[PDB]
Amino acid sequence: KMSDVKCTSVVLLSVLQQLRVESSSKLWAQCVQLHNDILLAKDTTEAFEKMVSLLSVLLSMQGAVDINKLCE
Amino acid sequence: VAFQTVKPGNFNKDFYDFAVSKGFFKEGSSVELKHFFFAQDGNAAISDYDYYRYNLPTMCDIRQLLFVVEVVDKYFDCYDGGCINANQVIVNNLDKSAGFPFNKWGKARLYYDSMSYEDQDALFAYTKRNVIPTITQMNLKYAISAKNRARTVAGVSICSTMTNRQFHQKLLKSIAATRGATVVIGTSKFYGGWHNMLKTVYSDVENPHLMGWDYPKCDRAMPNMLRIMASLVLARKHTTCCSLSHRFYRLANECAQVLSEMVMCGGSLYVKPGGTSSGDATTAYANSVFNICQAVTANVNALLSTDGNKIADKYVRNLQHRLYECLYRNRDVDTDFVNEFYAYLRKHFSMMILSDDAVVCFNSTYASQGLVASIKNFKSVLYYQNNVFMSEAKCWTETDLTKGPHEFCSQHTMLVKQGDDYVYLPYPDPSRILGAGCFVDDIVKTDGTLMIERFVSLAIDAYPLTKHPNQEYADVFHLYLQYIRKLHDELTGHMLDMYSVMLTNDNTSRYWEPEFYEAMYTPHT
Amino acid sequence: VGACVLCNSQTSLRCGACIRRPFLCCKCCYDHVISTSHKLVLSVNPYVCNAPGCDVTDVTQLYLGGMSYYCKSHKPPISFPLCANGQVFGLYKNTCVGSDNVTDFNAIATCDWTNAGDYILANTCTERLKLFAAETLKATEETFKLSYGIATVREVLSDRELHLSWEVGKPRPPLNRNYVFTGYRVTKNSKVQIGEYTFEKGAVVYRGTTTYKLNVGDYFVLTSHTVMPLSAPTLVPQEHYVRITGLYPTLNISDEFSSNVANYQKVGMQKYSTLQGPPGTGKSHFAIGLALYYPSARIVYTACSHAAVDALCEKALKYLPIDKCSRIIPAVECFDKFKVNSTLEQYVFCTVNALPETTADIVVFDEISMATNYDLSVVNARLRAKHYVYIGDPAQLPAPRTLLTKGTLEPEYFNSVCRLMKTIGPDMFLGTCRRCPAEIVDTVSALVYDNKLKAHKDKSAQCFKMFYKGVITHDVSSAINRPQIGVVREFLTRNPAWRKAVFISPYNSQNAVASKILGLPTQTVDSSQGSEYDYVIFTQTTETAHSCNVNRFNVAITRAKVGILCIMSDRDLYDKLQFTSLEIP
Amino acid sequence: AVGACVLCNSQTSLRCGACIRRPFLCCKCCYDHVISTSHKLVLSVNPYVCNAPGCDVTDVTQLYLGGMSYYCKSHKPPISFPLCANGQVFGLYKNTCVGSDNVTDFNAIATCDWTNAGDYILANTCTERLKLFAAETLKATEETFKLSYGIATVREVLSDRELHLSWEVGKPRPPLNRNYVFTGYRVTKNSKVQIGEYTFEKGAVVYRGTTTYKLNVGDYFVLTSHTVMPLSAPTLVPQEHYVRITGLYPTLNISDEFSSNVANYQKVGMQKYSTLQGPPGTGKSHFAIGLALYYPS
Amino acid sequence: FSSLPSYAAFATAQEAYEQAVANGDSEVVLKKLKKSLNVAKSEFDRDAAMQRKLEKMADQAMTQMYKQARSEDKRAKVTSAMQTMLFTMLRKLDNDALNNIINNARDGCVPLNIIPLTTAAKLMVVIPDYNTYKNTCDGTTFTYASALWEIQQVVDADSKIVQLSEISMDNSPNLAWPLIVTALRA
Amino acid sequence: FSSLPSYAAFATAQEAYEQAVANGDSEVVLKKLKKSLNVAKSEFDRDAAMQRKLEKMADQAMTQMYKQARSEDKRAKVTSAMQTMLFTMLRKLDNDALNNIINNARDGCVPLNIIPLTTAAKLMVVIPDYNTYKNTCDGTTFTYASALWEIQQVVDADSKIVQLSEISMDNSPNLAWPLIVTALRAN
RNA sequence: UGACUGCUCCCUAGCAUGCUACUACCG
RNA sequence: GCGGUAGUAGCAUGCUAGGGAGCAG
Ligand SMILES: [Zn+2]
Ligand SMILES: [Zn+2]
Ligand SMILES: [Zn+2]
Ligand SMILES: [Zn+2]
Ligand SMILES: [Zn+2]
Repeated sequence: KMSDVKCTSVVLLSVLQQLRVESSSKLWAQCVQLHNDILLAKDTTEAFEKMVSLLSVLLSMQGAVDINKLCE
Repeated sequence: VAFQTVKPGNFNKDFYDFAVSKGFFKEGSSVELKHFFFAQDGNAAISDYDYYRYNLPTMCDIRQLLFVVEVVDKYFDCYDGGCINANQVIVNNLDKSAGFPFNKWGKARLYYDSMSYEDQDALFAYTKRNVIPTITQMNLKYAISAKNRARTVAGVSICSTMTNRQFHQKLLKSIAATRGATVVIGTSKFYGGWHNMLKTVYSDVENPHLMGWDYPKCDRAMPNMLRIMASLVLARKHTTCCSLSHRFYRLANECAQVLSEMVMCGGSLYVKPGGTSSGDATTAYANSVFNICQAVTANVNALLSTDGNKIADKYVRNLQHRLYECLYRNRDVDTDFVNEFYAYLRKHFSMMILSDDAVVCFNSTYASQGLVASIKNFKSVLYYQNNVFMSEAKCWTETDLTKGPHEFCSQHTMLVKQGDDYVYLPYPDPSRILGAGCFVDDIVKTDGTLMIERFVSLAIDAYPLTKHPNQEYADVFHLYLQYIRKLHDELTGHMLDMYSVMLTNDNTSRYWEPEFYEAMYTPHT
Repeated sequence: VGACVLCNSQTSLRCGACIRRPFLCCKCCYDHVISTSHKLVLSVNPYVCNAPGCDVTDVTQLYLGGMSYYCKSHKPPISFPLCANGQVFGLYKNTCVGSDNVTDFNAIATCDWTNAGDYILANTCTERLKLFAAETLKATEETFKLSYGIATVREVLSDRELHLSWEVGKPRPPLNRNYVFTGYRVTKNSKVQIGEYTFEKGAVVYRGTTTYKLNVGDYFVLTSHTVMPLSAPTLVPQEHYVRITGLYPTLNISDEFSSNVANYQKVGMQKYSTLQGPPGTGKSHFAIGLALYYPSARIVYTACSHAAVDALCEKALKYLPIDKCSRIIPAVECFDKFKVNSTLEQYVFCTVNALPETTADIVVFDEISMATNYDLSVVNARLRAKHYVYIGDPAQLPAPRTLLTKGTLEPEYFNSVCRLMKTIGPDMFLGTCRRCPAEIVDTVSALVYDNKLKAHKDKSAQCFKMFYKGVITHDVSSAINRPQIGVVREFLTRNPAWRKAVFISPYNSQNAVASKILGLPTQTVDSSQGSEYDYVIFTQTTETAHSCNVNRFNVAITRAKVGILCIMSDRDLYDKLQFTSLEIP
Repeated sequence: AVGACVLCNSQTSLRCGACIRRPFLCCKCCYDHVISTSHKLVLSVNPYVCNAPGCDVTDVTQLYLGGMSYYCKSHKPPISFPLCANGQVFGLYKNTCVGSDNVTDFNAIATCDWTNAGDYILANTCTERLKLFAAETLKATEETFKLSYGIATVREVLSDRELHLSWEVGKPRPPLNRNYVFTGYRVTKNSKVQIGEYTFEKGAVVYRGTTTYKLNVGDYFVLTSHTVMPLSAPTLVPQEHYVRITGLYPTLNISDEFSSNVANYQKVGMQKYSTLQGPPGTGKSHFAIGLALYYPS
Repeated sequence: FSSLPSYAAFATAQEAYEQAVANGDSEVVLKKLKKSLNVAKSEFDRDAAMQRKLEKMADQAMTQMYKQARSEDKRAKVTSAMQTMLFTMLRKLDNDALNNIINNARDGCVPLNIIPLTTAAKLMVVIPDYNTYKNTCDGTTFTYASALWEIQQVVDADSKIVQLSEISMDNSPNLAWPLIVTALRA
Repeated sequence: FSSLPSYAAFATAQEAYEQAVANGDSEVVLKKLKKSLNVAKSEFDRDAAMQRKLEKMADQAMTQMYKQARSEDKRAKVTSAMQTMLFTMLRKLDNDALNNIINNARDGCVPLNIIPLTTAAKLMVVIPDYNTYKNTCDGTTFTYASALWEIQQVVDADSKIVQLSEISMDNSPNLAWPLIVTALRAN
């Protein structure tokens, strides 16, 4: 199950990256840090909290329309 | 200033879902993902270049280095070298970057096309009378790894490679074309190459143990005197083609271009203090010369620093006495004793050397008495001749030869039964193979059908895992086989629903049964 | 890699010599290639002989080398002709259905758009033909405008005047503002920022929309855009519901628009209704009545401009609360009472320019005659709504056809829906003639309007009849006549109460000559509807097919509340018009 | 490396080697030039000569295609292929060749050594790229002319405005006055620097140096030459007379010092070119300065 | 390769040779049909050699251009493939702390900065209406991302501080509603 | 292959052969007019099947020299590029401040590392954190390399301008932190 | 913006060589 | 009845070249 978290963190940082987030040096620094700390974790309950903290970086923009993409 | 970042890898969700369909990645399994694409922020380039702060001015014991250079040169007698004309050099892949500033106008192909063989030869013969300082770009790498430290290679200008190739390529290609030597560059691991290499390194050593060490920050902590010695050993083959001033001016060009050059990092020129540029024309061989030098001096230190009165073998005592004389009492070479020490080393301390990776089969009961190098000797030698501390957590030792090197070029060794006899196969790290399956640059990675040739090669490298006692390891290889089958018979399906015509005949069923891969580890070919 | 037009099967070839390069199906592509000079076809790579430095580019002229395509002068011994089998070589070579008669398609593609036959093609075609047609028109016309010089203002004399030349070898753009330039200035290197301008009879009279003062080297061209393909149809396959379900029946109503509520009731029982909207028949009033009748509607008010939707926003907040209206004006100065840049809005007015793509409730489209099949499919490509309405009338005004040469096209095939109210009949009508009296209205009803619009009011004998002739002499892109301009003041003099009017005139430079004689304002003939006075003086100054055709200055005659002037030098429709005649002094 | 040929304007890659200026020639068109002259050497990306080590043959038809090389019959491999054949010499773009039926116009310019007035009747009554080739051939062969002559060594110096001067060996001598102005340059121990612009006349050698300088021993002079590179635009455009003097600035006021001028300018803005009948001192230098005020823009 | 003319000639020749060997005919007259028969596979097995070549040459060019088309339409939809893949894996993860913030975001409460993890730092969340305030905020505690945050500032959209118990139901059509709650992790 | 001397010979050989075969006269008819055709494979033996091998070699040679012509045009282009780069980068050289330091060298050779030191008219400091900014670029002017520089524009990692008022202590955590302070040599 | 090497698999092309069959001519 | 050369096709091996990819230091 931790492997699911690491793979989805890879995907998350990819989508943040193509949202041009790396044009804000400190934001990209924090995102890179969280992503590299998820890939190195060894217990799934700190990877999950760094994952919510990393996803909040995406939920705080206005580039990805969220309700349409939760078509379920 | 330019701030260069590193992107994350693309996820190959189909292969991952398939892998978890076959029951992989279950909690508490041994094979798990540890190799990823680690992303890097802006100030990652220079924060890596700054590691050259680990290169300190090191003076060397000259009367001992002058003997070690003779022994190390003796390790290189089997080959032949010299200068070659511009029409004899070989350049695989002309479409690679040409350094700075030439990378503004085209790849190396442009500069190998625009200059006739006479222009190239005039340029080469110009650098035997002049020094051409050059610039070097520093590039970040985008590759799978197990640690988040950024990687970086030195893109050397075309003006340096174009001439270093003509200076060195004859010897460099005579090294890569010799079998059974100490330097094992060029020797393939397939078709029984691994078994032959290991049976060669285990030549006849009487109480054999195997040993392997590790150079911390080998490229950035290498003292300049040892780089110069490496280049001087590589240039000892020019005793007829080049004159003395020519050899000095080529050495000077080498230093000015790949030792203390001007590195162009970010958008700025800095000075490089020393150590190897990892992307020059002779890195993988200069590293081997440096490796042999350190091993030889470890042996010299281990034999000279032993209570001579306690040695019982009255031949080794006289050898120690003569060794001290040859170091600190003699002033010119003593070729007979150089030959004798080299013979002693090859008898009791056989090596297998790739570019700073090494295996040693050594006489255990001599190293127990301090008559050849142990691992503490390597620790001491790197401490005082390399300015790094080598912790014994990165150096391995093995007392059972029927399970070979614990590691060599990132491969473990298994003694399996092929046909009727027992051979040594190199198996990789299952996490590495799975990671190369799951994470990749997009289109290379995400859709397989566009590139099954990838999974065929990955299954070639993942074959010996079939012979592992552990069972998840074998399941890696069988997973790759079933995935190739799925890729193929869904490509034909897509191009049938996209069509009404498809493979009237194929003969690609070989790619999903082991007889095609097995053949790559049996010796005929 | 998509579906071909004539086949809808997934293909990969695009006709290279063809202008807009639609996806073509293997057999269907071959059918297109056999009857034209469209003899170049692009697949993932272009089908041309890639032997180093060749010339051949026709398709059948090539054979499949292995990794390449070659001519016979280059083909390796092992070749394979690309265009054969009655099926050109491309992806999906199996799923090809074709059409037996595609000379419809070839005809659109080989259509250079010169005659009215071209637009008979553009409408009487079949569908993806229709979008291809409209888009081909637009493409070739934005390529049209730039075959002309670079309007360099190279000296500056006074304000409202310029010293202006152009580039070499090119003819010159016409005189007025259907061709509005948008020049931009340089520094030492590149090109940045002048504005929206047009050049007319001076000495160069420029009517810049924004404030600016020009310098030396200042240049202008009609800067163009990139017309990208269309998606939705011009109009959905519509049908009339069984009850107005999902729509909100309100209790109370305003009988100011008692000519309106019986009109809306089935509109919620139906997808689309284009209405018979004669000029000033409460048509701008019409869509605002439903606004109160169904205040729960996200109703899509669109027109050809915020000079036309301007009229839709005229009584917007005057009738609806404020924050429930919005208009998207992209980064043009028109109405800005609204909150701007809010699509999720209860009432969203806009133009076909830039209302973003959503889904709404009931569409209301002003300007249907002058807009064609292109922007016709735009609002539905914009938006998939509950139901649809088009306000306006083909009984107004077509578009200026820059390339139509021979013989202007019918009022009736303006667009795919314009035929419908002439083949199916008018979905709505409004005869509420709030504007013109018994003077003109029925004389326009006996014109084209079904004897259909009643009298508003008395006939005060203020719209006028003058039986004249005049003498005209031509110049660049206008026509100047003062035997009638001399009649203008001669008309305008015997009562100084005459001249409280706006001058109407086709060749608006004829007002660039008249404005210096009278001080009277200008009336553009075609961009006139929505704007009018009770008093308007009109010199038609020409009787040609440009001039006194049925429904052009038709929009100019009905400008009067009560009193227009018509010096009908034409015998075209003078044989009809029933107004006060006097002697010509 | 590759352009359009003169007589054809097709894109070729062949330059007549024996020809002086070496213009691009078209395969068929190049063959037509080669069939009627001693211009029998032709260069493509490489020269068409037998590259068998140490040969002598250099005529074109004298050679056959030997794979990666061109050979004579005395060298050709069994598998050969004559370069000059088919009525079309072997080069790039061997398909796009149009030629001219009568190119002895071109050959005549090329075989023109420029001796008689017939030579310049050729140079003018020719066609066009012929015309630029002609003028450029004149210039080329004349700057090669001037240097067939001695090196004017001032080897003693007696007085000012006089020199003791000899020249090199075997060469006739340049003439007497200043249409042939020298521009000598001085040496040191090794190479060649500055002297200046000089000419030598009836003394005893009378030198009329333009600049100030005083000469020494060993001082030498020759008519230093340049490199005449080819010429693009025509001698004169295909001109025509406009319909109104549009784009040109009609001025209100005028100077009637040049009343012989304004009626002369008025249609000149209504026209591309006008060469004027300008007799000596007929206000011709005055003429162009009148329009200067008439059209100060 | 059954539908080619050479097959008919070959059938004729083989019928002839069968008639020959079955009749026990001659020596040279049955030598007629292999100096005129084995030639019938000298120009049957060659015309049926090159077209059988073109057969798979065409297919290995078609599959090449198919792979090119697929790879050029795959790298032109990344922006969307990536996001849909991300959200599929997200809803597959089924974690409460992530589902909380994703539901909130899909209606209204987006944060304004990275959700901090320490028992200290400040978090700023946009609450767009009151109905939402009901579900998250109950008095002084803020439940968001499966944690508790004591509120310290709630400020209206016109930047004017608004203390807490001011907020309730019909007294909510009183404030510019994109409120911005500040809070600190419990 | 139709336009060769062998095609007419084949036509005549076969016209005669089938003519006399429809005549069906002799056994010598078939023998000679079937041994002459068999010189009909000697007819267009190579007059159509070894030359065809030249239509190979000529094609290949023409392709090779096509390629070499390109390779020689790319060379001239890159030569123009290199030399215009040199001639456009020297014109920046500032040629009074550097002619003066060179003439004081005893022989004309100066280390390269001092040329931007003694003759550059613009400095660019890269500062990682505020504390380092304090010991170096403090105030609107500073001193370095035994010269006095005056600050001008200060930009951060995102290349947007920073006014010198914002580089406080507590305001520092809101700055993208490797500031690039560019300055000019003062006089 | 992509370094220097080494090995390996897959696809295509060319050439020669080598092997086998069919046909032809002459001795 | 044999030999030889010439052709053509099939088949193989090898070498070079071109392209796609994988691993290693
Ligand atoms: Zn040498
Ligand atoms: Zn077309
Ligand atoms: Zn071609
Ligand atoms: Zn010539
Ligand atoms: Zn020769």
